[PDB]
Amino acid sequence: SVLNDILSRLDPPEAEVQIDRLITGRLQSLQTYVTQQLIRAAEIRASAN
Amino acid sequence: FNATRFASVYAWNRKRISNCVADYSVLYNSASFSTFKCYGVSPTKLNDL
Amino acid sequence: CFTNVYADSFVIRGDEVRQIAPGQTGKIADYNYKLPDDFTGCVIAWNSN
Repeated sequence: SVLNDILSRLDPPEAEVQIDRLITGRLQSLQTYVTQQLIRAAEIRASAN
Repeated sequence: FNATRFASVYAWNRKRISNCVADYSVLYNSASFSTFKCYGVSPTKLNDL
Repeated sequence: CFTNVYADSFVIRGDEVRQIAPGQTGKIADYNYKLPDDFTGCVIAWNSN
């Protein structure tokens, strides 16, 4: 789960298949967080109104 | 690497190496025909860690 | 249809077949003939034993 360890241990063409899955997981986490924040913001806006 | 007798398959000899400097350039250069395909790490000089 | 075609010819022994592959680098190959990772085309070995 450490980027430098992957880079400092594998040559590029096999490091790519590891970097890709790390990227997919982190993108999924960010997307979930953003969606929850949007819903929470909508509720807060209703309360402020 | 350079020895006289090698143990059998069913009773394989295990050797422990520690507390020294391991230059991996000699193994790659000498007897290059010897298979040197590696798992998890890259032998392409990325073995110096 | 293709823009252009490049043909390269040289003699390589059958023991050296495995090292001459797209993206599979080897010491003797790395100092003589290196293939790009994103190489497109075909590699053919013709029988001249």
